[PDB]
Amino acid sequence: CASAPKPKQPSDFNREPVNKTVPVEIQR
Amino acid sequence: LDVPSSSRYDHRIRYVTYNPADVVQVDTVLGVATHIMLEEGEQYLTHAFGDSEAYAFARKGRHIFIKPQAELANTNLIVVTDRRSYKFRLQMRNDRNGAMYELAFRYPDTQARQTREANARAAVEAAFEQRVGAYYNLKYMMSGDKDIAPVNAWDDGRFTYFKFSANADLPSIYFVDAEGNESLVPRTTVGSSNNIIAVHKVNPKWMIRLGNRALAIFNEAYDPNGVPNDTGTASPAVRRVNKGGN
Amino acid sequence: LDVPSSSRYDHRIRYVTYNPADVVQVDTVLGVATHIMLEEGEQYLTHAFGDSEAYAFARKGRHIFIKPQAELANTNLIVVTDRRSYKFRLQMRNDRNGAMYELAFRYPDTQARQTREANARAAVEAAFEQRVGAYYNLKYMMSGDKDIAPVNAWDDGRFTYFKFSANADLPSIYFVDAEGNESLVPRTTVGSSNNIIAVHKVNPKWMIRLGNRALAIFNEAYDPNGVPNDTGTASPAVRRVNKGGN
Amino acid sequence: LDVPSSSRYDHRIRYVTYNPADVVQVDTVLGVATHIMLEEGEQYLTHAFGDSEAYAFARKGRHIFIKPQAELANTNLIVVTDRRSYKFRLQMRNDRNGAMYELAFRYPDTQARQTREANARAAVEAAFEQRVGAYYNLKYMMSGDKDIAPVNAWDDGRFTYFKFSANADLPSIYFVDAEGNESLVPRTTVGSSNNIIAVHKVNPKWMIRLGNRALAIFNEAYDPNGVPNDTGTASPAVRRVNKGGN
Amino acid sequence: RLGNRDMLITQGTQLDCVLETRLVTTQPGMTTCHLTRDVYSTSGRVVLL
Amino acid sequence: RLGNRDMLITQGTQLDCVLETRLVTTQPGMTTCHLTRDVYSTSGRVVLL
Repeated sequence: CASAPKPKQPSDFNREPVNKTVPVEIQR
Repeated sequence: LDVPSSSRYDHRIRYVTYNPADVVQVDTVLGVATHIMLEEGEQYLTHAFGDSEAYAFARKGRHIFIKPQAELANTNLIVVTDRRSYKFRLQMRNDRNGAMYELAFRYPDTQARQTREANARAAVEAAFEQRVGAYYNLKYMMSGDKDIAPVNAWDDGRFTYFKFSANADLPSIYFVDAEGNESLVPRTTVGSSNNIIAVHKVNPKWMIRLGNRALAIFNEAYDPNGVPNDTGTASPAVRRVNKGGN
Repeated sequence: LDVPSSSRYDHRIRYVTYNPADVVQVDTVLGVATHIMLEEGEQYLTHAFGDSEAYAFARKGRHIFIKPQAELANTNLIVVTDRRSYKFRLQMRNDRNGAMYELAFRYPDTQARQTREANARAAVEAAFEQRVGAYYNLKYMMSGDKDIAPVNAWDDGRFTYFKFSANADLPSIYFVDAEGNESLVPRTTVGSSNNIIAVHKVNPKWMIRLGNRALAIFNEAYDPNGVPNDTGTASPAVRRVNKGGN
Repeated sequence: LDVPSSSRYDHRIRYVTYNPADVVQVDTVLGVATHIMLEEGEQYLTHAFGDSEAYAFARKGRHIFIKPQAELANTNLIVVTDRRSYKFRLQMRNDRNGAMYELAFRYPDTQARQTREANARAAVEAAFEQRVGAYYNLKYMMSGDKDIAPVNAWDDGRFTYFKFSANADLPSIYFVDAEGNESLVPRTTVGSSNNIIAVHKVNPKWMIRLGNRALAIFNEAYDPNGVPNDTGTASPAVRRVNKGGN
Repeated sequence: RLGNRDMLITQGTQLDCVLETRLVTTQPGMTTCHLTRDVYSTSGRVVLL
Repeated sequence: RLGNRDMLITQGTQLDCVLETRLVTTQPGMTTCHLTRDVYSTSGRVVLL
């Protein structure tokens, strides 16, 4: 009558590119 | 027959250049203690005299003490250790002059070995850091609890790097399958200030969790092809050879 | 041969500086015990005489006593320790004058190292104190029970500080997550009167408790970026290096 | 009689090549101890003098120490070891000139046998890798969860291979019967980069499984005849012989 | 008195780490977590962990 | 301090392998799995297994 609760599932609406800027460790 | 080179302060202390193909001459005067210093880490096996009663022998570890105790002592010593075997040609000095108090060995063989292998790590480290001929892909989406977002994410075709601001709490990463099942992935931490976490896989999905907060990462250009790890090292420049033999 | 330099108080009391490549001229007269101090904390391994029956040798840790006990004693003495190897030229003085009551070694290397380490320590202390390269943020408001409110609060982008007056009990400090669940962060007390509580994070919110009274703190210039810790210390003026090596 | 030739630096250190068909000449003078070095890892059994009293023999490991104690020391040394036996002609020299401080052997037998074994192993490996007279089948087919499918599959007539993209996980491969049951099959991973998995049966049907996802591999040209494996190994150009006899 | 307050973590210094592995208590096994934040010394000047 | 972080694996390095032998727990038996992902050393530079 009960199961292990699943961990929070993230929503999939607010989609953004992760890299706003080129990362400096790319030597860029 | 190398005669050891006199120390500039006093000739009674002499340095000599070691050689496995030459025997060093030892000048001993009546009633002085001859000091032999072995290089660090020599495991002493045994020695041999030309006359066990001619010279007095005392040893503990890498220190050898020689002293003539019988008149007219013209013999030789063969001392053997795990690495090498030192050879000496003892002449008893008849005038109690030109005494030599201590002998020290210079080992060009050990210098040559260690300098070579020092250059070995030099080349290894240079090849590791140089990382030229590698491409970077940056197309990554994101969704979920934005507060724990990584400031940047990218992949090199072998790994995937996530970075966080200096005030950002380092989260956990879980590798996501096609069906939505989470599973572990080994993470290594690199970077100047431990702000780079690198996961050891490239996957068209990733998920980041901390507390009761979550976040998903999409690889918009997951390349299943990749580059084969032709050398078993993170670089394409470090060959990996089988030492153990057998 | 290093002839020791006599003290200005008496010529029987003399000093000599160590040198790896030279011996020491020891002119003992009969009926006197020659006093030696080795340097602090050095461990004896072995010694060696030319005529063990010429002199008498007493060792108590770093103490050495030698005296001639046989007429016409002209030999050499070598006492070896972990850090170095010592050299002496034992020569008995026939007129029973100008004896060497004691010898004291001066070491360039260890004295310098002790001086160098104190130099580095002082530099580190001054670098920590000067506290240059600091940016301070003050946009902090509070809400709740004013009884245990700090009289001042700010952060430097690496640590968050709080100040309480001398008449208030120091309350606890709690890091509040995004959701609203408290948790622990380390706190270090600093300040002239131990009236400064400094916590090791920068957070938009903070919680303050004592008894059944509670208080909130809000950061309005919470900079997610912060400053990277390229050095691994509290300040950008102190490097932290791996002395373990190995 | 073999007489050793001295080293260029010292006439006392002489190098000589071992031979079982002749006996080493050793020219010993009075007052020297000769150092003899056996081959590394050689196991000494026993020895023999003409006069056990004439020379002293102290031995530890692979090192042999000799010195004459009586005049006219003219006898033989026959020391036996597991791999061979060494033979010497100890001849006393009355002029006490031209010493023999040591003697080191340059073995032709051990390296000569090693080169042959390395040559045989090289021929064996060349026979395996050359892999000629091989026909290839490529008509392979799939259906199912394509996401973990191999990039390529083929059979040589004996073994079935699957190559996977270097970014993909290595899946588990199972055997499929004509009925629909599943059976474990032995797999060996070959290739430069461990991206080629080899199973040891040519079969009409295959199932590949991972996690909750499955893929069935279909052979469209299963040839029941195959090629007989009459040489007892994967190669057609290598046999397997029963060396144990009996 | 403590020896070197700049290289020491004393008893009662709470570390905050994130639990990497899901924990089920039916069978005895081991777990793994990663520190989320640097931890300083008691004197609070050096990052040790 | 670990000796050579380029050639070593420590506690907690979670491996991952696909299970081959369908497990049934009535009688004690044995199990077999094949590693799927190349595992790197702690330095993250060399493929060990």
